[PDB]
Amino acid sequence: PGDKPPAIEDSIHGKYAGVLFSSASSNKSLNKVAEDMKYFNQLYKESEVFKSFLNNVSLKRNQQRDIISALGKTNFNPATNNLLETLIENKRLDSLPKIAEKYMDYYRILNKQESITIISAQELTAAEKQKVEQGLKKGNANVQFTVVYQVDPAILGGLQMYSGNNFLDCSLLSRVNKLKTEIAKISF
Amino acid sequence: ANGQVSQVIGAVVDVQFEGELPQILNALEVQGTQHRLVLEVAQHLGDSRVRTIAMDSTEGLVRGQPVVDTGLPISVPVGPGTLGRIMNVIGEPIDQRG
Amino acid sequence: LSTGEASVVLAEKIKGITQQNDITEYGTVISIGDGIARVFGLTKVQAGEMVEFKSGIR
Repeated sequence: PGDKPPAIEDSIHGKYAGVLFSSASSNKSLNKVAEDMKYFNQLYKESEVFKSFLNNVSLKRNQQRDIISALGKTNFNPATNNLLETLIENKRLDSLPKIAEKYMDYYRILNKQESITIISAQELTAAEKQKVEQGLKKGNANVQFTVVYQVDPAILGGLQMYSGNNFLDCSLLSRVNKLKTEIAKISF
Repeated sequence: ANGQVSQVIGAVVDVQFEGELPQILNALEVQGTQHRLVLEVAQHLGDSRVRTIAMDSTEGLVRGQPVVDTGLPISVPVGPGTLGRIMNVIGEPIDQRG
Repeated sequence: LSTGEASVVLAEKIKGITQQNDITEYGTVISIGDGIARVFGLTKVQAGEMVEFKSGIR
């Protein structure tokens, strides 16, 4: 996609994540690095000793390299191996987890699948929900999506959709307030 | 000579050491300079780096230049021989009297 | 790769480095200067606690 990450940021974790995404996406591969960084995220939270290792800053560069090699030399994309070696040289090993997470964000942005959340006061009947799918489908009609439900609003009989980063308000509460305000400003 | 010149900022000079570091206030001597350049350890910035103050002009230095750790602070010659003799801050005679 | 690598990293940790003493009671000085020391791994310390360094200074 032009070896250009979704967004450019000057943050520490953002800088490395952007360079890795561009460098990774450059030659051929993006998913390989995604699985590698994902493994660190799962291991960073599952293994307690691994967390203390990265957070450790008083450790020497040569010592950090030996421990990283013990973890694994294979099953990690060369981009990931080169990234770790750079962090050790720049003492940025402590920022490893943030980089991992930040990288996945960019990858999730490239992912086409999106989650749409519908907010409604009254319970959505099985038949009613079916009609909602046809409306959302006919609206886009060119991208697959997964629907999620959450009913705890303050509005009554109103519909509010959240689709990743977009918000469309079809709530009746908005209509009520709009009319009550215009009827007051008639200036008769 | 287990030290190296990491950076040079005017008179201040940072030395990259390996293993043990020079104790604070110790006197370090640069190797390869035209004249004897002594550096007084001021503090340890961390990451095997130390910040020192140069006793002589730091002109002509180079990054990665080897530095030797004297192990002790600036040592100046004391005694009756200094009487009637002009001594430098680093203990060198500047009166051309030997 | 595998999730059980924690034991592998733990093994390399104890032998690879002659360090990592009882962290909960001991610590390492990252940096020293301007009358301030950056101790490391001095967990469980209390605000105002009295610590002692190697040379005996407190």
